[PDB]
Amino acid sequence: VPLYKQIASLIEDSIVDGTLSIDQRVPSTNELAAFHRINPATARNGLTLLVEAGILYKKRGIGMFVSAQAPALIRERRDAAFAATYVAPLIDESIHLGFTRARIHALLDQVAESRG
Amino acid sequence: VPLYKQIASLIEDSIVDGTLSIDQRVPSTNELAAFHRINPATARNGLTLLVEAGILYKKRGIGMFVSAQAPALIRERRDAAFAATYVAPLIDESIHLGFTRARIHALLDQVAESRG
Repeated sequence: VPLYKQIASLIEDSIVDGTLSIDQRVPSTNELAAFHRINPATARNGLTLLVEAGILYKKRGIGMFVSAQAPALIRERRDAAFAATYVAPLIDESIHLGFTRARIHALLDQVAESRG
Repeated sequence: VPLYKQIASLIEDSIVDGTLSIDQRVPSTNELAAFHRINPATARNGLTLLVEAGILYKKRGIGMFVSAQAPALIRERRDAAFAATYVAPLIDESIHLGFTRARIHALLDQVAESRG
């Protein structure tokens, strides 16, 4: 995976679990390039990705801050991803095999019980 | 996949979709080894697998027949397989991410609507 994306994702992890709060200062392009030892240009791409995603915003002369709707946008993108990787395949195969909504729900429940 | 299992599975396909009826004669070990050109011993393993699975039974001097509960046993084994490959992963990840039963059902429904 591209580093600029791993960076962005690492930041997203921290805002998803609360480690980074809304409107809190996030390390700048330079601080990331310094700690992790990557090209300032790749760190800036990471943050730029987030900026355009409405996840971060910049305060002139101060730095980058986490946007107030970032925790929502991110929950959204991760739910969509979860669906695409875990739900879609289940649905397409269920249709293919002619299962009913009730039968899928029952199987879900059965498996859920075997766990615990 | 082992041939003796592909054989067994091919037979199961035909009884699952109705092509082969309960108590109907199924090609014997020798007829399979003849049509498909495999070792009679591997064909016999295929059928033996089915015999022990309660899917087929033999009439002395006549041949092999599909058991009356075979269509049930097979539906059962294939549903269990479907669950293990499509439902289990969804459940474990859903637990891991702390999703609710209602949230999973809603996603299932959403995806199902995007299809069609």
